[PDB]
Amino acid sequence: DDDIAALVVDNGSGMCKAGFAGDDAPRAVFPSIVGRPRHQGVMVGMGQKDSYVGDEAQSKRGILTLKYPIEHGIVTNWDDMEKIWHHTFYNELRVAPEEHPVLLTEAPLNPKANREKMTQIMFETFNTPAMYVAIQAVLSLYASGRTTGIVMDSGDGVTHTVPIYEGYALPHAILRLDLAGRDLTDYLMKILTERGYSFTTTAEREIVRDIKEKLCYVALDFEQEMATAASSSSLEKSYELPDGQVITIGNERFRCPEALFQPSFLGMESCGIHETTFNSIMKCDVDIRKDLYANTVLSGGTTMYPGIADRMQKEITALAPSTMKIKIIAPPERKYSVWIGGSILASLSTFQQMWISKQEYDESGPSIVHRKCF
Amino acid sequence: DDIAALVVDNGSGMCKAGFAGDDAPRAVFPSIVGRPRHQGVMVGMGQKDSYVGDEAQSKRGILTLKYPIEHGIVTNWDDMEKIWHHTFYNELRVAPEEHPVLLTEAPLNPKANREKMTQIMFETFNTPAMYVAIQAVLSLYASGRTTGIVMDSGDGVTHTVPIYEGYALPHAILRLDLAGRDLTDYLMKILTERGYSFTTTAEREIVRDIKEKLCYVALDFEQEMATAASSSSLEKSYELPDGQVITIGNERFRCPEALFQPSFLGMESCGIHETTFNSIMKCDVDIRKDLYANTVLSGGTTMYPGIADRMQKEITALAPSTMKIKIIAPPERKYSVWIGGSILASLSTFQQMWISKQEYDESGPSIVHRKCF
Amino acid sequence: DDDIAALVVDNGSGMCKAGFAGDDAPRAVFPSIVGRPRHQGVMVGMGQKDSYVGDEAQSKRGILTLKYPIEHGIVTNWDDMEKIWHHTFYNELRVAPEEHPVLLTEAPLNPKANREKMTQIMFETFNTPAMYVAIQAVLSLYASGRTTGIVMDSGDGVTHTVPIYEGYALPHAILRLDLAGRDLTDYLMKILTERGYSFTTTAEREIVRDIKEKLCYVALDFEQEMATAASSSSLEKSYELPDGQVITIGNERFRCPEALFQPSFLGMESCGIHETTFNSIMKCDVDIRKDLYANTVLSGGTTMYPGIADRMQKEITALAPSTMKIKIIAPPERKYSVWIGGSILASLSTFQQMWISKQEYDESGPSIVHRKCF
Amino acid sequence: EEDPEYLRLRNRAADLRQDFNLMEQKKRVTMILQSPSFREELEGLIQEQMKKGN
Amino acid sequence: AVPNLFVPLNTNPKEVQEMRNKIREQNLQDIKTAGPQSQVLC
Ligand SMILES: Nc1ncnc2c1ncn2[C@@H]1O[C@H](COP(=O)(O)OP(=O)(O)O)[C@@H](O)[C@H]1O
Ligand SMILES: Nc1ncnc2c1ncn2[C@@H]1O[C@H](COP(=O)(O)OP(=O)(O)O)[C@@H](O)[C@H]1O
Ligand SMILES: Nc1ncnc2c1ncn2[C@@H]1O[C@H](COP(=O)(O)OP(=O)(O)O)[C@@H](O)[C@H]1O
Repeated sequence: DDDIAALVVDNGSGMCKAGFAGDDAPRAVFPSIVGRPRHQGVMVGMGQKDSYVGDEAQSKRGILTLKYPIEHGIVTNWDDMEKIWHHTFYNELRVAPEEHPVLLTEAPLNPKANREKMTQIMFETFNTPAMYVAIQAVLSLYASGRTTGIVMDSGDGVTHTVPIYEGYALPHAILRLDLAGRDLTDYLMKILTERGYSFTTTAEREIVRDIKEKLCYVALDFEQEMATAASSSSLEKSYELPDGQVITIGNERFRCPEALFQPSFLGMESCGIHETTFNSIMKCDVDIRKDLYANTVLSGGTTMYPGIADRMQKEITALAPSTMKIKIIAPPERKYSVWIGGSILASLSTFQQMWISKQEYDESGPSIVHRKCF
Repeated sequence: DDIAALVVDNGSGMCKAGFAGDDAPRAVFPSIVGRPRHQGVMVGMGQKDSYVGDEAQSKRGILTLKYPIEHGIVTNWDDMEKIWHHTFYNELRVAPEEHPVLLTEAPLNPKANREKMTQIMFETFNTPAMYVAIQAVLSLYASGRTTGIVMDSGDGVTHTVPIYEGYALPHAILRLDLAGRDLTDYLMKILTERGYSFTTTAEREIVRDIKEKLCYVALDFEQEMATAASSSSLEKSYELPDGQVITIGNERFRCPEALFQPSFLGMESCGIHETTFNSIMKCDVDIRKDLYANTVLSGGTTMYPGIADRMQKEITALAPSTMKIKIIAPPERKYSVWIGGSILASLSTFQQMWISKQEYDESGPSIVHRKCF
Repeated sequence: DDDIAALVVDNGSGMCKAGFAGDDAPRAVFPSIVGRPRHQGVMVGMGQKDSYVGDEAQSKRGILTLKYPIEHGIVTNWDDMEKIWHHTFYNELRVAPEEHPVLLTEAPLNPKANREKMTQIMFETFNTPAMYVAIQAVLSLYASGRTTGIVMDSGDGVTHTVPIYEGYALPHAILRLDLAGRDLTDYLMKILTERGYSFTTTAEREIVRDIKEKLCYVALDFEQEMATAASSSSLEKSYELPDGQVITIGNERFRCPEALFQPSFLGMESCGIHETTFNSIMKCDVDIRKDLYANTVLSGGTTMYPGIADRMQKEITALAPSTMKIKIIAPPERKYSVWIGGSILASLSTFQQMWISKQEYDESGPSIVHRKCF
Repeated sequence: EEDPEYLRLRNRAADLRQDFNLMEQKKRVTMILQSPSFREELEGLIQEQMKKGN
Repeated sequence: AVPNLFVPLNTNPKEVQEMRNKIREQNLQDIKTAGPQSQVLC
């Protein structure tokens, strides 16, 4: 408070998290949604607004069309993005952006112009003194405590695995897959139609996402678990809807996350995450693979399915040579780990040299971010 | 501040009127028009072509009572003009040019009704501003909550509408043509079984008084049939205007039961409890548990003793068992709409929403669909 | 000892069609309604009919409460549906059910209990020798005679779009919409309310459906058509009730089917049928899209309004890139097209090995329908 | 109550509180920061990205 | 424009809540009041 502390903002497709530099915990975590009313409103003299933003939007789900501003990790509606950032700065943190620097995170492989846009609407409108952009998955490795290893980050919008050697990333070995939690929610909604239950609107998609977060797990063996569900009815759970109805999902608990390992269910050509990180390792040099097998770190919201670590280790050990040792690293707070890495990066004294000055931006236009940020 | 507005509720049965910002209406009187039918022989008593409102009720022996509003629709506009003139000049004693007026009407009505109402209130009475509102929204104002499903039953029509957080879902509005006049006609039909015959329009008011005084909603229908068949403890005695004494007995809880089973009248439609449940299920998933906890009863027809317990039990039976059902019936639910009107009429932010006289002049009577609701 | 031609039985919601295999047109077409009396029978010596089934039930509409056994393509009353099937087999076609194979149709995304119950009640009660269940849209594209195209079937009950390229159907590109003729009939009742006419009973709902069939059209330009209807009274038509009363529709002629393209009138937030077709096309692979833009096929009774083809072609051209040609194929007899395709699929000599046999049913149970047919 | 702290406790769900407590107990940022060797090793590493970028 | 055509936006609900209580105060206190008297009468 005596000195200006930077703002660490982690912004993915699913939720937005914001906090102060050097803090243990982010101050605000809220879904990245902008809702607009659809029904006729006749109640004059009481509270109506033309648009709802943040957790207030998810509170009044029954009278809105929920609309995600970030699609597959790419910003597609910039006005809603500015509204999200305004609600982040003023409603939640309640600090003006002009006093403090801000730090943003972004996907590894992306359209170029997005970064330019993230520059232009951050200096021109919010009048920040300085900012910086960092790759999301590097911060997971920084927060885990390791300078060398391969990290998979599978958020709600995009999945990507990057190998980092001696704290300094390799661009040619970066693998990006467009398969994340939202596609899993859509697949779960599609396969829940076969039992009779129907979910079609946006609030129903939020309810289905809640069902997925509550009752899903990854089977160690798909065939054995499927035969087990074919034998008895011990794999049945009952979830109570906000209407008051009770549904019994049963067999679908381990079929929804299995699309992560077998993307042929969705019809996509690309194969599962385990062989994806195997190919990412194989694209690197032979000498560094020994450190890469022993330092595999999982991160992101989708990687919080129960039993994901054992299945991942078994598959990647089946793919790996027999003489090599496999170690998976699953932090218990992996869902926030990227933000934690940001808090590490905003506290280093050398990082004061990294900041893009406002004068430098005014001199060089919005293209300063490619040469300044790596 | 300046001049206060007028609040007028025109239901199908009775008309209510008062000043905005007041607790209760000043003038409450039945909406009837009577004309004489016999010969007049006494020379010099003076002539009177029509009897309007309460004056027609006292001299109803020598008149043919006629209702201008039928099923929530104004059929005879001349009698409506007579009723409005009587309300403005004889009941409230105010010049209509100084005051704005706020009117009430049903959810689903023909367009020509609203257009003709706007044309009448601008062209003849020369009011400076006017507005039309739905009655059940005003009931939700009277209750004082932002969220709930409200069911209003008058003398002309019954309607249910759900509102969530100030937004009203238009596709979930349900209208049912089962009201107090149909129950009065059914009581006239079932009173024949004991030997009492009422035919002319004068005796319809006697039957209505009988219904208002000695009718109640049974909690369990078949058990009450068994009880009334076993004993004579359910009989009550009423005195006619001419001095004869009638005794109803079994028919006390069979007339208001017909709301819950419309097959007694020959109607194919469902009961009021099933109508409310269906209107709830027409909404979205997330607002249903809020609508279960804020059901509001409105209108005079819901003033039978024991209506709340029967409604709560029926909706509890139909709904899933994991949630709680509470029915909020204020004791003064007869005038709730009018009270809501007052709360709407003198809000500070409502003053920009009156239909101006200049706007009507430059737009025709079609301006009421663009504004209002 | 020639093999006897099979029976083709098309069952959407609201109409049942049936005929012999190898014939051009079905023998029997009748509404799928069942009515029961509600009033007291006082004349002794009358016939004792508990239930009026089918077209006969539409003769005496005044004394019955009509009900539909299918709701949104799902059979909600099986014992009632058995009456329609028995009346079809014994009274219209008057054929022995044990002597011919039976071919049936259903919607794409249905609960598995529907298919299993259909197979069980066809083998166990009517004692058929063989049966098969086929998806309707594939049959319609058989009737069109092209081996590659996207077909949008809109019937009373359901609307669904499937694409087919070179005899292969993509399962993930199938889209299903619960916006159909019955919802349009209800909306027509709601908008006819404000003119001054009130219809409440189901017998009056049939009259409203007849008014919709006789006097409706789809406008190319909605705002211009509304302005024309407001300016002049030329767009007015008259209808006579069974009571005998001239009613005049006027504005509501082109507003009832316009809800197909703008489902926000009903309160549903789903996209229109044009955007549904476009989204189904864009979900497919790139190299087939051009062919799918050139072979759009319409089917079903709901697509029988005048001016649907021109409006849909204009809207898809407004959505598609300008360099491609959009052609809308609408046969004049398209309402029966699904059934026609079934007859062709019942007449191929190649198909005859793929009937679900009774013998294999005896050991596989009613679950053989998922293994055998699509 | 009208206090924003009371509404802050009123609004947020149980799992957010669970995560906040879980990653407040371990204090990962403090463990990375006040430990000298790792902290000043990243100090140096960021020094060579400055050297190496331009 | 179509969702909230009929009402103005950004209005506090506390105003309506205050006015309902103000009207209920007269019922509790049993106030004598007369209607507004006309200017032409004056
Ligand atoms: N405990 C959990 N179990 C299963 N899935 C989860 C869990 N928590 C989050 N998810 C999934 O992960 C998504 C959130 O991912 P997140 O890491 O917040 O994305 P980002 O932070 O990149 O925006 C949610 O949409 C949800 O589907
Ligand atoms: N105390 C009462 N008990 C039972 N029924 C009543 C009572 N008062 C009125 N009613 C019924 O309600 C009708 C009047 O309802 P009202 O509120 O005047 O309707 P509206 O104002 O909409 O015309 C009467 O016809 C009568 O049938
Ligand atoms: N000539 C027509 N013009 C306009 N609409 C029609 C016509 N014929 C039928 N319809 C509508 O189509 C529906 C019948 O659909 P149909 O094709 O019979 O469904 P299915 O065959 O799947 O049962 C009816 O509800 C009616 O509203």
